[PDB]
Formats: sequence, C-alpha cells, structure tokens
Amino acid sequence: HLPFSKSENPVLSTIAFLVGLVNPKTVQSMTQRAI
Amino acid sequence: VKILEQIDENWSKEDLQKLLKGIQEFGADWYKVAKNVGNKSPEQCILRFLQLPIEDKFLYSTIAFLVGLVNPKTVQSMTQRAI
Amino acid sequence: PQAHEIVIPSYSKWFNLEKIHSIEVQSLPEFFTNRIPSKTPEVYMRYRNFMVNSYRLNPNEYFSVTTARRNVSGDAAALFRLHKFLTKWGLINYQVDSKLLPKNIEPPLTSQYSTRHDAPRGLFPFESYKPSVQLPDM
Amino acid sequence: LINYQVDSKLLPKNIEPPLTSQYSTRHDAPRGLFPFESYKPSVQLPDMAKLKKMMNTSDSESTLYKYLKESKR
Amino acid sequence: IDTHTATDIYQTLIALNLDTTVNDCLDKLLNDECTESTRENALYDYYAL
Repeated sequence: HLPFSKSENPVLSTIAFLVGLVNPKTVQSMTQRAI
Repeated sequence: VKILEQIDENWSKEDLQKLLKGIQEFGADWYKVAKNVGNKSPEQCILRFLQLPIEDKFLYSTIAFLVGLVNPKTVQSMTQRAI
Repeated sequence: PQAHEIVIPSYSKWFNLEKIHSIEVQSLPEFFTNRIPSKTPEVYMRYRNFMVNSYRLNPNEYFSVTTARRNVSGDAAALFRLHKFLTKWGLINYQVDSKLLPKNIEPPLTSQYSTRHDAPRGLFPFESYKPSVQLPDM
Repeated sequence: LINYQVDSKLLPKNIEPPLTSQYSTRHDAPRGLFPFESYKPSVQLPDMAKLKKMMNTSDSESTLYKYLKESKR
Repeated sequence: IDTHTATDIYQTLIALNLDTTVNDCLDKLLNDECTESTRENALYDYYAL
C-alpha cells in the first residue's frame, strides 16, 4: 500500500479504486456536496 | 542502507567499541564484558546494549499496528489498509 | 579479603552498604527529624555498615545485639531497635543455619530451551509463498 | 596547624567492607516466571537471492517477463 | 484481500534487505583498498548485526 510499501502481489488487477468506487456508488448522493 | 552505530553519548566511541568487541567473541558473559570495558557496571552495559537501534528496518497501518492477528479478508476490509 | 558465599532474601535487594533508602527511614525515623543532635544519618550508617560487616564475616554462626552493645554504643535502645530491624530484614543473622537437599529431577530443567510455542515478543514461523519473490525488492 | 606530615593513627574494627553477594527468594515469579522454551541465537540466510537473481533459468522471473511480453497484446 | 500477503512480504523483506546490508558492509570492509577509517565502521556494523 502507500502507508505500507508492502503491497499485495499483483501483475494486472485493480484493488484500491475498486472499493473506492463501491463506497462511492453506495453514497447515492447524486448531489453529493464534496470536493 | 549505511547503518551507523557510532551514535551514542556519555559513552565514548571506543566504549561501545570494546563493548561489542567483547560480546562478539565472549558470548554474553556480562562479568567478562564488564571487565572487558572501561569501568561501566555490567548492568549498565546490558542496558545500553539493550537500547541499540537497528534504525533501517522498521518501516512506518493495518499491519504496521497489528501482528500475529488481523482483520479477516473476504469483505471490504481494505478500507482499513487505506486508513 | 573475602572468604564466604553470602546470599540474601532478594526482596531486600534495595539495600546498599553505601547509601540509604526511604524504606528504613519510614521504619526508623528517629535519626532524621534532626532534633537530637547526638543522632544523625551518619552515625546511623556507621552502626549499620559495622554490624552488617560483622555478620557477613562469619555468618554461619549467629550474632547478637548484645555483642555490638559491648563493642560500640551511643544507646542501648536505638541499637536494639535497628539491630532487630535488620534482623527482620534478614540483612543480619540470616544464614545462621544451613539446609540441604538431594533434589531429584523432573521433565523441566534449567538447561532445557527448545523450539515451541512462545508467549514472548514476536516471531514468524511461516515465511513466504512463491509469488512473494515477484517483487522489485530493495 | 598540627599533624601535617603523617598518614596513620586510625581506629580498628578488625574488618573491611566486603563486596560479594548472592540472592535467592524463590516462590515462582522471580528467577523468571518460567516461560516456555525458545531458541534462535543467530540469524540465518534466505538463500532466495539466487532464486531471486536474474538468470535465464529464473523460476518465474524470466518466465513472467515472457508472460507479460506475450500476453500484453 | 491483503492481510497475510502484505504482512508476510513485509516480514520477509525486512530480513532480505538486512542480509543485503550484511553482504554490503562485509565486502566493503573486505576490500582493503578502502580506508582504515571506513573499515572499522563496517566491522563494528557486522558485529552489531
């Protein structure tokens, strides 16, 4: 990771953005006031 | 990389020099090593020796604050790994 | 010169023939209010070290307060007080008797130190699979 | 003003302060609380360096290189 | 799912980089062409390690 240079082994995948998007879509705040 | 151990105070360079030299080929005979250094109590040597860093190995988290145990991993726990 | 093997009940391992400790003053304050000039921490320490040396000389056999009283005094009362005190704290007259044992053996022994589950500080009994090698290491 | 040329005339106790000592108050806790046994005095070698060393006989290093170069299309 | 993997690779990497440093200081002090002011350092280093 970033707080852990030790990261999960991978050669072609997608991990962080995946859960990121899961939580994002979960928000349902179609007008999410944010960044 | 380039780990320096000449980093101590109130004990001269040669103090810890003789210290480690003794403990190298003397096998923790604290009496011997105390004799083998310049007037420091055996327990003093033990303590100082005990506070000797290896400041090049511990790296700054989920694992960085937990060992011999961990959150499970089938759900979205990596949220933790991004703490 | 030194010619004996002197042991003490460990908990006493706060006493030092060189210095004094808050323990004894709370147990023998009559030398520390600085009220009676004929008494002082100093003469106290003198008496103290004298008596402990005396005992440690031939500790196999007992030593009496009456002995010291004959030897040196500034008082009987305080002398007895502190003598019996040190007695309690075993600094004196502790090895008056000897006791022995054949000590048969059991599965645990002091020279037994093997590889087994550990309560102490961290340890890792399983290192790494294959794909771990797949890292651009340092 | 008096006695400035001498190093003598002291009083006896027929003793001197000794320095040897021993300790034993065993119930169970001191002398160690009796942990389990352990080991590991000296460090050891990984031996994986060669396994990690760049060699055309790499376990998977050359193998995974070829994997990338033959699968990225 | 990154619990054991990251943990164990971190653990390993520790001793790996360690041993690398070991070999490094070893060879450095061995190369006598290096100063007898750098050497002693490396010698005490290998000692401590």
